[PDB]
Amino acid sequence: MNIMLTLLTNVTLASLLVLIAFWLPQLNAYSEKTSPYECGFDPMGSARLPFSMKFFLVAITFLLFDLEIALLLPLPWASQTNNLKTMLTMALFLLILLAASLAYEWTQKGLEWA
Amino acid sequence: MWFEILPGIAVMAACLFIPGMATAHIHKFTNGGKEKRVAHFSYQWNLMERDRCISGVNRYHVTKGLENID
Amino acid sequence: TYKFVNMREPSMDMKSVTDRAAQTLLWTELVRGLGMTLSYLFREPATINYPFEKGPLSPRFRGEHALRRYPSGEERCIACKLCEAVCPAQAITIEAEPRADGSRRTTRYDIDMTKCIYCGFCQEACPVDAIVEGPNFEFSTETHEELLYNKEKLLNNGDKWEAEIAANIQADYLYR
Amino acid sequence: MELVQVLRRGLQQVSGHGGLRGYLRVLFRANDVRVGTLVGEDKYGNKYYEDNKQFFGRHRWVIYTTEMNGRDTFWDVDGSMVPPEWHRWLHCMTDDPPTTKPPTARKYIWTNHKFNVSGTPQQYVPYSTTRKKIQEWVPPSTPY
Amino acid sequence: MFMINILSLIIPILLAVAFLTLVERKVLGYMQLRKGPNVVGPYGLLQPIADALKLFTKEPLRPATSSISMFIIAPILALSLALTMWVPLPMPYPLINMNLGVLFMLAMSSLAVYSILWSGWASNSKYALIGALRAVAQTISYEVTLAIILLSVLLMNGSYTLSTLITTQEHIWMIFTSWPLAMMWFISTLAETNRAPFDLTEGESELVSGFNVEYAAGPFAMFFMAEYANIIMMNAFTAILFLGASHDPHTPELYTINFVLKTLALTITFLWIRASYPRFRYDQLMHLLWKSFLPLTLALCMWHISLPIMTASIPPQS
Amino acid sequence: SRGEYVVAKLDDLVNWARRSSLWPMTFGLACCAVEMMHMAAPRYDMDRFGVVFRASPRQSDVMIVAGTLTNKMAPALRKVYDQMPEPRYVVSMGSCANGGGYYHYSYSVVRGCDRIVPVDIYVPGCPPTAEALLYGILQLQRKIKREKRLRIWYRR
Amino acid sequence: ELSGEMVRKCDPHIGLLHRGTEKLIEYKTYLQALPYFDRLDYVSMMCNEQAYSLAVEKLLNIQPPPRAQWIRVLFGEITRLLNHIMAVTTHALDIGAMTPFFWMFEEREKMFEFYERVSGARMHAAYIRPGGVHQDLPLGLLDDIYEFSKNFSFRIDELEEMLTNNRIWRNRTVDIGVVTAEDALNYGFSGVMLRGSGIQWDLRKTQP
Amino acid sequence: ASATRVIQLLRNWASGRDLQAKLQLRYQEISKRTQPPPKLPVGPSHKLSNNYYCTR
Ligand code: SF4
Ligand code: SF4
Ligand code: SF4
Repeated sequence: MNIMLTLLTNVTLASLLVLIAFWLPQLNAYSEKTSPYECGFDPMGSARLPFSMKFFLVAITFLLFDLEIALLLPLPWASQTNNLKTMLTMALFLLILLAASLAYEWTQKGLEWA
Repeated sequence: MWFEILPGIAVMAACLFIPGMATAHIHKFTNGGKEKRVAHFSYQWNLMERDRCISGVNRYHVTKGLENID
Repeated sequence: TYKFVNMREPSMDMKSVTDRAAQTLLWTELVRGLGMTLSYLFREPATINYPFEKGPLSPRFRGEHALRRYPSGEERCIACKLCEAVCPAQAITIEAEPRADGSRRTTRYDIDMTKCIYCGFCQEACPVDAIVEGPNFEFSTETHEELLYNKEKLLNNGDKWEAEIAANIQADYLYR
Repeated sequence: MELVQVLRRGLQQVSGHGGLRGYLRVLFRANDVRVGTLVGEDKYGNKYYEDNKQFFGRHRWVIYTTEMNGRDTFWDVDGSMVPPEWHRWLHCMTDDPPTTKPPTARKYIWTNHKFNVSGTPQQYVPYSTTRKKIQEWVPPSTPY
Repeated sequence: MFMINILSLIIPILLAVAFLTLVERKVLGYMQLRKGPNVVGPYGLLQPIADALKLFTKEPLRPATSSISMFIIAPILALSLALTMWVPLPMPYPLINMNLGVLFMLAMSSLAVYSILWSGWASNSKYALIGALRAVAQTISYEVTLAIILLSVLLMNGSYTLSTLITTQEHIWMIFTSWPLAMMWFISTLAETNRAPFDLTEGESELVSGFNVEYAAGPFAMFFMAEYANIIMMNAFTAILFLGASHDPHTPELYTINFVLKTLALTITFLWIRASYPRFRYDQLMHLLWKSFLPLTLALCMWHISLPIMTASIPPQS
Repeated sequence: SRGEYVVAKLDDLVNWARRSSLWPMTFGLACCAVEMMHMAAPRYDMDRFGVVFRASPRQSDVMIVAGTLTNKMAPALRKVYDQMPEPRYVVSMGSCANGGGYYHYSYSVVRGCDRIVPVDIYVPGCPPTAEALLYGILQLQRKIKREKRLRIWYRR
Repeated sequence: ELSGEMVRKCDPHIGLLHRGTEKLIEYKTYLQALPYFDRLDYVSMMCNEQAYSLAVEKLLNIQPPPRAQWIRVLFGEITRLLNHIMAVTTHALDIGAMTPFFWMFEEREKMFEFYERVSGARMHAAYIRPGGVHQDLPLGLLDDIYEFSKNFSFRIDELEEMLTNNRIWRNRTVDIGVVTAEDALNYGFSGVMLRGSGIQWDLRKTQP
Repeated sequence: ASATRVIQLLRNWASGRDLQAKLQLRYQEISKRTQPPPKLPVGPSHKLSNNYYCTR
């Protein structure tokens, strides 16, 4: 409940700041002031059109590696077992498989872009 | 010169110092002049609840020693 | 006659390889740059305490235009209009008529401080030293019209800054 | 150690400005607490100081007067407040202060220097200095 | 009285952020042969307050093309998360003592990234979109290596409890044990806080203002406060993790002073790096992390897993 | 009146905040921009006074029109001025910006930036010296110090 | 036109600073036109003044006096120092360095002071004119220039220390913008653009 | 400069050079602002004979 109280307090402070920023100042909003910013000239197309991601493969591989991040976090408690031999073998197996995956993607020109 | 930078650093240092000191002294005040007990495992929380029961004022920090015995 | 930037080949001996490997792994060159920044941190700053401290200027500085007078108090201008002629931006408008004394004086002398390029001409061009760009540089205005000077304004500036203008002209008159 | 000497110099700065009150006054007004030789003071009240040891551009400085031409300048100071005679000394056009080398005395020269008057009732307003060129006919005042 | 403690953590941290702005301006100026702000207040002390007042008295503009809900929510999320992450830190005693505080901080840092992406997308401006995509690439580059380095270092701690780091480093700093991981961690913290040489999201030189190009007045102030608070919090995390401090239980003030000084030094190092080095290209940042940091981190993680076993130094779980 | 005193003091606080923190936008058209950079340089560092160059128009408070404003650039300048949140102040630097200067009679030059956007302080010169620009900025700060928004609100 | 952040097509739109200089020169005398050339390249004013002066002198069939020529060469080299300081420092600032800018702009201020002492204008002086130079050097300027030059090398070395061998800076610039020598020649490139590609051409030597 | 010996050593070591020898800030080495009056020489054509403009 302490964490809930702290989160509420921080969020309430931020929201109060937003309210004070949108209500204390004076405003003269007109169309040209609220128009999109394109370094002085007007935008050609929208900013909601597709924006090609030249690093898509790296992103999917990032998901797959975050899985390994999840799998490796229990290691601090794992070192507390009595079968330290099997624990060490499996931890090094997982880390070597992650290394192998990285090496494969790298050598196959997967970490490169475009 | 470069020493002119120091006053802002001192103000920032005091501002940063306030939180930890405030936390420590607030813990001391709430927990009867002793550090707030750390319950990272269920056993310690059970000890705290037993101390709460023993105290008689429903405050764990209140410590009953040999005097309560017999 | 010509020099080769780059065009150097690294040594392949084990010591040089180890040094470059240490540079890559141990970030030596970035640390050198950090040390340079720290040394600059400990060097004396170059900021001057404006307005209380003012930057150096020479007697040949070109600032606010001014109309000077003779020691008698007569205006030096003789309505030559050659200073108008040489103005690169056509910022000077001059009209003249024979004055009551009969002298050739300017009924109108206007310098648009908004069309002026502060070239320094018409100080060289003007034959009698009447028009001079004085030392003043802090004559900013809150309105555009304030910067369209008039003969009265220019003469007031000349009277205001004559003490400095005369000394600067004395300093640089031999170079001219 | 040199550190003790630097701290003692800071205390000397405190004393040289007339005490803690003067030290704070100078610190807030000009943001500089250096103590330098007083070369002179103009009629308007501006005091001019010189410290040749300090590097070029900071060797000469001026402490603007708190009152000039009926304006409170304790906080609001401007470069134009510097009178022309001290202008060349302050801007390093000359090495001789006006006190040592007075400017030539001319009758037309102003006796009271005015600061920039933009935004004030004394602001310059442009106008034509020439008379009407074309004169119109004045109709007769008799009916006929 | 816990509310008093929460306010004591929050309010002083925000003032620290405000004066950090002054410190940065002055430190960069002096490293550039300049004097940082000095006119406003004695030695520039009151400049932060003037900046905050100016920003909060300035008109906030809602872009015509913006999605207002996300546009407003993003700064709130950034500031609230920035303040929240300070809670678990032991200084020396944490406000909230969690068994898994480190994973909490990692998750909260992950959550804060969406503030940048949501702000950039809601702005509905091309530069803001480019900044958001750069933030996405930056997280992709740094998150895995950050997690692996933290795991490797915490293997010696024996837990993810931040408080127990003090006990582990009672006799020596952990930087001596893991100085390479410390270097990679410092660079990764620079990347996470979007600080130079990895200031890609904002990227003023290349993107006019990045994600905050369409933010003005209070929301921009909130983004700035979140940024600086994250800088300070991450440097404090580094100080706790590697540059441990002596804690006398009867006198916590000594530990607090030592910790604050170390964190100040690390933040000053942050400003120093911003002054010294140029900016990376986001392709280059991702390449650095994935091709250079990731393999070394994997090898060192294997090493740190093995070392407690082969040296019989497995840390106590409790 | 006590209300008048409170309004005056709050107006003092707001004006002090606005003048102390003046953030010019990174807008330089022509040669006058170089003198602006020299103003940003260590000798006359403007950061001391609280003037920090910020690129984004929405995160800026002052626009300094340094350089000639061509008919081609004028719409962009007006757009940048409009997108700038208020309070916003404009400083015109150089003869070209003030009234067209050397290129007053050119077909491709706007004879002054006053025609396109309102100007608060005109800094004369071609190029104006960095000290002159600093003087103009301080004059704008004094102009802000003289503002009476809240007093007028109370009196209205 | 950007696919992602890759630039498929870069189309430069110019004329945002077209002030009709050439049309205006036709309405001005040769002396009046001289200040225009200062404004063309704000960073390198005196070199443009020298180019105009050389053209007018060649047409006039008149020869500048030798001391005028030596003054022109000296101040042209000072202008080159200013221009290269600006170019390198602003390039680094755009790529994010941002400290050599201030460091070197202090020296730029000093060189501006030399400009002011000779002409009274920190920049855009009309010092170099057809037929020579307007005014002789103020006494004491040469020794001050010597004082500046004796120390400038350290500043250039510190800038190199900041940028020359930095991994980040080399990454940002090592292989970007490659131009073939034949392409450089055909496209009309001059100066460092040609010499960077390896063509050996400097008009100061080839055509002094 | 006015730097203490400790700061001078620190800066010199960080730079790798002796900063004191070459200081960017300018001190009494600069030329005096007031200078003796000059006597500029005349040019080749300032002659009272054999100077007809047709020749030159
Ligand atoms: S020198 Fe000046 S005042 Fe005299 S005639 Fe020429 S323009 Fe007129
Ligand atoms: S100095 Fe001023 S008045 Fe003289 S020619 Fe130049 S612009 Fe015209
Ligand atoms: S006013 Fe002069 S210095 Fe400024 S842009 Fe125009 S020509 Fe260049």
